[PDB]
Amino acid sequence: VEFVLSVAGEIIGLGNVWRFPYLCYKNGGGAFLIPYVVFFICCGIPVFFLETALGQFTSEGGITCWRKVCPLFEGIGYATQVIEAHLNVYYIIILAWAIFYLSNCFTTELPWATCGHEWNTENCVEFQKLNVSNYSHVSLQNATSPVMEFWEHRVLAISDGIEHIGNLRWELALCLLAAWTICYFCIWKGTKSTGKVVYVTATFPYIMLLILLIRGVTLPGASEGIKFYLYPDLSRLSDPQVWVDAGTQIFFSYAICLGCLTALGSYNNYHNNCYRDCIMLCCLNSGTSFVAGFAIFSVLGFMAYEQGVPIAEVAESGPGLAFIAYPKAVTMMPLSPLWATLFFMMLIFLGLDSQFVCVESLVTAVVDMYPKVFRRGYRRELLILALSVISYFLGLVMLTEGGMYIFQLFDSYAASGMCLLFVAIFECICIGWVYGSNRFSEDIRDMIGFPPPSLIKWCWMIMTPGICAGIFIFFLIKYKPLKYNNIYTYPAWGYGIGWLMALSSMLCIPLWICITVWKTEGTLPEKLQKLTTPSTDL
Amino acid sequence: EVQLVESGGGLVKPGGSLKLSCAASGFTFSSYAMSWVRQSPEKRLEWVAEISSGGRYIYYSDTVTGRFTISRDNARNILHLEMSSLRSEDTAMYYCARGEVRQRGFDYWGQGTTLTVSSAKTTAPSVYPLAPVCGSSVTLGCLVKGYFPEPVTLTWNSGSLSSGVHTFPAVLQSDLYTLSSSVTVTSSTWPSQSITCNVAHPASSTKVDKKIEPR
Amino acid sequence: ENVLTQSPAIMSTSPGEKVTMTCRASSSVGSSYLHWYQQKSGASPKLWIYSTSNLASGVPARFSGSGSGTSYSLTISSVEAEDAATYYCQQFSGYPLTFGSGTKLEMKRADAAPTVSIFPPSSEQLTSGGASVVCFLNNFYPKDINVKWKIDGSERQNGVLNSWTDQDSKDSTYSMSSTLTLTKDEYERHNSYTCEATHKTSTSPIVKSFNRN
Ligand SMILES: [Cl-]
Repeated sequence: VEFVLSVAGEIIGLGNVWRFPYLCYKNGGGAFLIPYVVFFICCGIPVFFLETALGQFTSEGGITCWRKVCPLFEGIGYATQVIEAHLNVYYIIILAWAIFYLSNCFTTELPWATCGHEWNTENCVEFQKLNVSNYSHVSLQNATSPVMEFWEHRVLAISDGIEHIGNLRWELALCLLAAWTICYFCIWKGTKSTGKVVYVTATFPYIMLLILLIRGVTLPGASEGIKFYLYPDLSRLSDPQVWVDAGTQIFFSYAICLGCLTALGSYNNYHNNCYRDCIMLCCLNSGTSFVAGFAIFSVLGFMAYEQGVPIAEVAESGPGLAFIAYPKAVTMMPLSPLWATLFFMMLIFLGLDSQFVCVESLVTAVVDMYPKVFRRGYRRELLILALSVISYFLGLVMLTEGGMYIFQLFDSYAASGMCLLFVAIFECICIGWVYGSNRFSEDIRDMIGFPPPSLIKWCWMIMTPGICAGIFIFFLIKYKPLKYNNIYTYPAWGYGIGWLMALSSMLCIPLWICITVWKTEGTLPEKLQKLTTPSTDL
Repeated sequence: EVQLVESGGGLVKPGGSLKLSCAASGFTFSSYAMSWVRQSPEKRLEWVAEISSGGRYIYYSDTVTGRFTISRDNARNILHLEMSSLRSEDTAMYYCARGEVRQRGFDYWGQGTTLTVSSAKTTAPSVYPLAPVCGSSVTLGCLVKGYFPEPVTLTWNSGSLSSGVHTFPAVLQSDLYTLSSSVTVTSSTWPSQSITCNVAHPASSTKVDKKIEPR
Repeated sequence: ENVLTQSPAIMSTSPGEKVTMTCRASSSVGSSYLHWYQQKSGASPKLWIYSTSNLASGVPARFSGSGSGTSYSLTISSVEAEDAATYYCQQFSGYPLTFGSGTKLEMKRADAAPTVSIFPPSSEQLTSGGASVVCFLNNFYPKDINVKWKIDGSERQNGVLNSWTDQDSKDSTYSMSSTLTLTKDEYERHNSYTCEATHKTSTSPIVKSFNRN
């Protein structure tokens, strides 16, 4: 079926197989799911339906859509542009790491499976040469699994602080260059979709996830991992970090408030069904994130079983858990390098698809906002090449010895946290109060046939902005500092630059409001009347 | 519970205009869209207009577009349909349907207001009593000849008799209407009981009662 | 203009019998947009089947729609006297909205002879100067019954009125009314007034004559 195959190619992504188990391990195992389902009910469905309906209603780019819907709140589109730019800066480095693993994978003995190399330290141990072995005192002397040492000391060569940026890893630089040039090739030759290439490269991530889950539940000691994954602690629910990360993981994994969802709705015709597509896409995305959660947490439950250390500190708990649990799982497969290279090719494919659609949405939005310059002299591909070069040069700062901390900061503060919370707050406030929920419900009725069931309407009015403003205020008053490996206690200037770029991603709405008020002034009530009124026939 | 009572309608000249009114109650009128569905005298149903729940998404059929306009008023819970350049082709009985969910349809319909377009004139009805022959079940008749327009409500004995009554639809010839009705009575009932025939013509305000003797 | 058609326009079903209507669409329509209505004789239509599968409030479960694409059907397990009406099919996919031609669900039963009753005009009828003699045909089946007026020594074709009553909900029969339109001068020039109709119960048509005397 063409409908089933095309939809399944958009459910899976890196936000389900890499970011969700990271956020479910860093912010407590089972305590992460309680705000996850709450935001899935109250902010995934309503904001997803809102953005899909608005994108299909206006049927154009994602930043002029807000121009023709509500010209006062046009800064929401520019905030999504900044979020997309930050994402395209650091969404490609995961493909660089996955290429680097693919470089080392083609060997009859895996690099991350034995306890002797140029990078392994003295405190390593095989953890497989004997059943009882000689641990529980080597564990007291900080025993380390070989994959945990391999990642830290060869993949990125971690340094003891963000102030200790070491030499640039040249192999990783070549990996990033290869990722950017294959993304540019996908931009030029590869836009012509369908054929025999979609029947293979769409069900392959689900087959690989299914076989990885089937293996992961078979690993001994996975019962403790699943119990840690599911049984929650309320003391771990007391901090606002879990709530913030759950809500913005909901917003990130659904592409909500990124900016490409308004462009996705514009691709569909005016009479496409928003409600059913939104419901099934959101539910299937939550389900596949949940399944990848089972897989990674079962694997690290086995890791904690084979060590003497408990489940809470057995992996990095930074954004490399998918690069630690998954390389551990593929070692237990018979014919391990085959499954390893197929898995890393899966990661390359499902990261490249999202990067391609993100950069395509960004370039089509920036040439729609500048129509008379980039559509007359054959320079759209030149703009794409210049943007790729610029994001490669700005992206290389995270590939150094200490650049992992910079990547962690921008992952937690660019397409996450306060940026997504503020954009969703102002989006839902705009729709439910400025444009009017009755007018938008009438527009949805004209589009798809039936109005929203008024639960989504009340979510737009009082539920979603209320809960997101509550989470924002709760994060702001009970501030908890960010730690990389759960104990780092970042320097003050690192928090300064993180908050600076998080503000710069979300101060573009009040700045645009201020300059729109200043540019066209007719005193306050006439200004708000002429800015509240929508433009043309939309 | 929910009553879609309607008003307006009557006899209008060709090329004239009329303003129909639909009153809605028992539900939130501003939260459901509305439509006007007409029924031809050949019992052929067709959709005429549709207004949205807000009042800015308005669609028309290809046969009445341009000449027909549909209004709304969410405050007093009323609906309107104003027409211009009425010909003899768009005479019908207009319903006030309610359809908001397009997967649900026009779930709640109205009562129906008869609309007649003709160049003819209004004429008062002439109720003619009918005498039986001179059997067992003696029957009585009452025909009305020379009235205009449709409809006329006719009963027997001012609505007290409704069993064994058979009415007939009006027939159009020479721009006039003719209606009749007959009832069945037993041998003991007639002429022992004075049976009379009543008429109710709204367009002429005529109310006459006739009872016949066996001449 | 998705021109919907229905076949047959007229049908008759005995109670407790299988029956299936249809609604053929000119263009392709969605499977969740086509609806079915039911209009009683002399009443507003009500929603009966929406999205060609479900049933509205108060609809008995013996109604069941089916079909998809362009061919759609309405199936009834066992009909009774409570659902003798006319059914239409609508679509909301394309604008403008269209309805079907309408299938009339009729009933049949054992045939009953008409109760022919001739009514001579009253004394006040000749005041206007015309002649209006009326014959009432009541409680007869089926509707395919011809009537002619017999005058003097020949038949009459001009000035014959026709009025068929719709399907009765009491005893499931029709009623026919015929009026001869003539003048008072022509009334005095004639002496035989007979109305007759060929019913299917008797090969000889039932006759009922009267004289001006
Ligand atoms: Cl997710």
